[PDB]
Amino acid sequence: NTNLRTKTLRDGTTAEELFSQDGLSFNDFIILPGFIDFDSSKVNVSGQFTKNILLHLPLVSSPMDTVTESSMARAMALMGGIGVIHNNCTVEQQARMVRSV
Amino acid sequence: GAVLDKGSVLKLLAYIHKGLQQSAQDIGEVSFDAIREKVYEGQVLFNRRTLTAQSE
Amino acid sequence: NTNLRTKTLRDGTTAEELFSQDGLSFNDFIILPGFIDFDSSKVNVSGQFTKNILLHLPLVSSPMDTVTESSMARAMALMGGIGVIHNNCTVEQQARMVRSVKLYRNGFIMKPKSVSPDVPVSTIRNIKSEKGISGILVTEGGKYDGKLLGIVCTKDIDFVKDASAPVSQYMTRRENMTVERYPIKLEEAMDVLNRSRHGYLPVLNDKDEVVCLCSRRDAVRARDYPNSSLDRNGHLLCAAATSTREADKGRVAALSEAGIDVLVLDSSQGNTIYQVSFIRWVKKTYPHLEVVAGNVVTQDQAKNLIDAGADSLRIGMGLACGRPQATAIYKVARYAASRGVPCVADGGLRNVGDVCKALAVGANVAMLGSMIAGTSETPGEYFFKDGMRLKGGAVLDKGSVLKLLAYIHKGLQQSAQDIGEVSFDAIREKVYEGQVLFNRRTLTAQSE
Amino acid sequence: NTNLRTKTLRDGTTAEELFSQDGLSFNDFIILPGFIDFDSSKVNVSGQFTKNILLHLPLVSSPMDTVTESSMARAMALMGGIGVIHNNCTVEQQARMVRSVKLYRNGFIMKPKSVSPDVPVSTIRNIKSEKGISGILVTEGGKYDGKLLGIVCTKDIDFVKDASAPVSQYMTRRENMTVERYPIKLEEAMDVLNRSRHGYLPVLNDKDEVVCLCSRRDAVRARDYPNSSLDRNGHLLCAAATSTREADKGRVAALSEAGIDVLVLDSSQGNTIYQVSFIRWVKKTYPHLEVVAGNVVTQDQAKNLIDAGADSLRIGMCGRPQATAIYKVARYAASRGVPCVADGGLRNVGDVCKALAVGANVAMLGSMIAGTSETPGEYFFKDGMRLKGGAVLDKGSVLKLLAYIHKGLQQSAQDIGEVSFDAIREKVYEGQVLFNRRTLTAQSE
Ligand SMILES: Nc1ncnc2c1ncn2[C@@H]1O[C@H](COP(=O)(O)OP(=O)(O)OP(=O)(O)O)[C@@H](O)[C@H]1O
Ligand SMILES: Nc1ncnc2c1ncn2[C@@H]1O[C@H](COP(=O)(O)OP(=O)(O)OP(=O)(O)O)[C@@H](O)[C@H]1O
Ligand SMILES: Nc1nc2c(ncn2[C@@H]2O[C@H](COP(=O)(O)O)[C@@H](O)[C@H]2O)c(=O)[nH]1
Ligand SMILES: Nc1nc2c(ncn2[C@@H]2O[C@H](COP(=O)(O)O)[C@@H](O)[C@H]2O)c(=O)[nH]1
Repeated sequence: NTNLRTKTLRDGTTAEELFSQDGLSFNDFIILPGFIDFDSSKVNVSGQFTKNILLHLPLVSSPMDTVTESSMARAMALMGGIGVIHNNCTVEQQARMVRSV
Repeated sequence: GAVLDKGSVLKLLAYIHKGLQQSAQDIGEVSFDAIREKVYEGQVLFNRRTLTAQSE
Repeated sequence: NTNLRTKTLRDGTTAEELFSQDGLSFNDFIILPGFIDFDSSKVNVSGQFTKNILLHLPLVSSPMDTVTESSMARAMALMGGIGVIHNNCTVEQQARMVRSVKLYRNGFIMKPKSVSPDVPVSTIRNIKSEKGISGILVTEGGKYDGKLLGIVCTKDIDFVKDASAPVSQYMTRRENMTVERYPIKLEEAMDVLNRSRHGYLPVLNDKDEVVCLCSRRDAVRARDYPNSSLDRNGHLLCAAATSTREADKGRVAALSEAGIDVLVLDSSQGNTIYQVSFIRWVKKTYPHLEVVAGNVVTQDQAKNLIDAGADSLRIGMGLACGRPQATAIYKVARYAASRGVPCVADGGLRNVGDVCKALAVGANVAMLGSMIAGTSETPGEYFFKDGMRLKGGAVLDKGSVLKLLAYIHKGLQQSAQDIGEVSFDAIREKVYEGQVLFNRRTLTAQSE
Repeated sequence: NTNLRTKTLRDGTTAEELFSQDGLSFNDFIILPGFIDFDSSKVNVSGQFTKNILLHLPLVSSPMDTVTESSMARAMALMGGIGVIHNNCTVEQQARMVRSVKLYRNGFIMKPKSVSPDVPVSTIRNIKSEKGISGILVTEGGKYDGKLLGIVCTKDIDFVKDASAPVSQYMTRRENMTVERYPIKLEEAMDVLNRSRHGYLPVLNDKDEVVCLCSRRDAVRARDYPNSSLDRNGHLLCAAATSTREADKGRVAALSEAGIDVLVLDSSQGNTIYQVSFIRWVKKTYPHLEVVAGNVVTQDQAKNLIDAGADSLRIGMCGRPQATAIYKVARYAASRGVPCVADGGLRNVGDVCKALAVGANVAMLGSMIAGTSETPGEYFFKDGMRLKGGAVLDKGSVLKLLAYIHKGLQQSAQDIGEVSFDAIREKVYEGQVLFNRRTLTAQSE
């Protein structure tokens, strides 16, 4: 299907051009649609958290004392993402939370 | 310093997950690795919206 | 007057230049005035719905379950536009609605509604409430092509109290009826029916069997609505929507039998292998049907669907705030125009100003959704709340769509007059030519 | 079911007690529920407009030029209410409007619209477009009582291309017409008409001159609108407004001759010598007319106008609170056999019900029906809204709206536990229908 998927007319702004001026918000632009020959269930959303770690789910929980402790970090990793235990606590507390995950 | 209950994060993650897939489907690539690549390649394209185009 | 009309100074932005940057809304710009040497009444607002269909009125009703069913589709076609029957219903229901639009206006009525003499008066009173017709023929066996016994009309049964009485008791019987013999020209049949001062004229063969029927209503409809959108057979035009699943192949056949003229593909993004496969299949299997592909918003999408053989394209949305409709329409319509394919503007039309802009920047016709919801001819039940009359997720009553269409119509003419061209075909041409010019408005210029 | 319907515990406030203090709006109280042993459809909402006129539908269209000209008055009367032709117009205009209402529905149409054979089709199309009538008779010299030559109907001229042609060519000639001979009882002529499958039946004298006419349309309107408000001649009822100046004595004569059944006095405050005098004059001069005095808001005003010979009173018009005003004035006037019209403060069906329950026989609608199809003015568009022209939204046909208010009153009466509003009014005074005042906190949901 490469003939149908690849653009020749290329009607739209390229990213290099889009960001070549003002500082933009996400609201300042939209992504133009392409060509579909597959069910959305087959889409691979994975991404590299780090050079050697690939998250199946490109989601990381923020390291805030109101969001990520042992319980959240567990949930994130189970779903394919990861958690970052906040550092607003004693060294003993934070390590206790890591062991717990 | 108070926020609404949003249920289990497990349900919320699966909702985000399903949302990413529908969006990447709209763009027309079967992975975000490919979307990133083709953004740089100039095959995935954008449109800047005017401010009044953003109000509708 | 060409010397006075054609611009040399050309003070204003060209369209190619206007849309060369940001994605624009219709509000982001205005069309600069031209030169006027004609009354607005003479303006030709027509546009191509598809390659072979030209709408006198560049208006299409949206295929939503809240806007277009049989009643609306009738109204649109009568005024010179067209309707697209929504696809949120069984195949049987949707086809029932198509037949209902096609057979509303006839030349010769081929399968006239018939009943037997046994049938009670009550039954005929139900037919005028449901189908909306009279002049029901009473034939042998109820067969629509049986021996003609009589005819039932309004003044025959309005005074009757016992609704159980057979029709034979109150019908006008064959001996007293004025009929005609087949074959006869339609031109003559209607002159006979007119001079006859009756509302109906059966046409029979040698054995007094019913061949067809003429209605005087189809004479006045031809008179009160001289711009109606008709097919070769004098029947109103009717489009219908459909998805592009394999299952929907069966739905297309049904609609084809019911006699739609245009197939509108229903998709929020039509640049799919499915839609492409589907279009190819329709054109191969049903060559007589024109197909409106979509929705699309880019030239790249548009290329694929025109390749597959689309006769038209829907531009717009209908996740997800997408490509600004003004830009989308300009870009796609221009591309498609080169491939000889017209475009339908489908989204972002809040008022008449917007519709005019959408047609000037390249759309041949505009699809109306919200702008006509709440009119008499839309599906829904009327009700009251807080002294307001509503329809049903509830909208205000807007009277008959027929009045509203004529208001849009008059509005397009005044606008095209301001621009200074006697047709929207010419405005589109001269937009591309760089003779009709625009001005982008600043945001504060838009606040006054 | 008396042992169930009659209250002995009597948990609630009587009206006499409820209105014994400060002036109440309709929102200040509610009517406590009763006992139900009947379907709502069986409820009789009728009320006395004047002493001798009982409206099936206790609703009157206001005499405002925004609301009631000829078209509205018809619609009201057909549904069982009545219209009051406004007076912001010439005497000539106002009587012309009255005639349109009276001569709309007939039994026998006297003075049929008739034309000469020389007249072009163009004229028949204009009579059809303006006055809305068809079945135009063709007679000698166009005299409504001339020798009958033919009849012109829609199917005779809808197909004609040359609008200047004389009706003679396309009319149905007297030779081919089904007629009848005078005298003939109406109910028999209407039977011939139904049997003939025609839309019109002229009745002639011995010399083939037109005495009167029968319209099949009038037979459908008796079938479709069985509760139409009619006089003793089968015409729709019609009221018209007038002020009480000397100048207006002329106006009353014109309106009386046009055929009004009820005169409605237009005054911001009716307790004036001018109205007292005027009422006496109308009664000495035109005793066949019922008069509606007002507006008034106190018993003291009511006495003077009732003394003068009023047959009804407008209650309303910043001022005295309307719920109190209706109660205080209506109770007094009831004791003297005079019914009252509620004219003010009616924003919804709920208000209407309360107004009628606390003593008004009929209500006068103004704003609540402004913007309906039948009100004067033209429609126009703006901002995706349909409007009339100071502007109001399209409310559709008033006929649908009136049926809504009707069913609304029936539902309300059912909750209160009585099968008629006469009953409710009676039992309010008797203390068997009870209310409850509401705190301002209890009003805010
Ligand atoms: N072809 C015909 N020949 C003779 N009489 C007819 C014919 N068609 C209808 N009629 C009679 O004419 C009378 C009604 O006339 P007409 O058909 O003009 O009424 P109409 O208002 O057009 O009916 P509808 O409103 O139901 O269409 C009836 O008695 C009917 O039987
Ligand atoms: N009294 C009559 N005798 C004979 N023919 C009549 C009579 N009245 C009307 N007609 C004829 O009937 C035809 C018109 O149809 P009809 O009378 O059934 O009602 P109509 O045309 O629907 O009435 P309207 O003009 O109010 O619409 C014409 O040909 C007319 O000449
Ligand atoms: N007798 C009669 N039949 C009509 C008229 N108009 C349409 N028809 C026919 O009535 C049929 C519609 O009824 P259905 O088939 O839906 O029961 C179609 O065959 C249509 O052509 C009319 O005015 N009179
Ligand atoms: N021919 C005819 N006359 C009517 C009909 N209905 C009312 N009229 C009469 O037409 C006349 C109209 O009065 P005008 O408006 O001309 O003063 C009145 O005499 C009225 O009674 C109708 O259906 N046909």
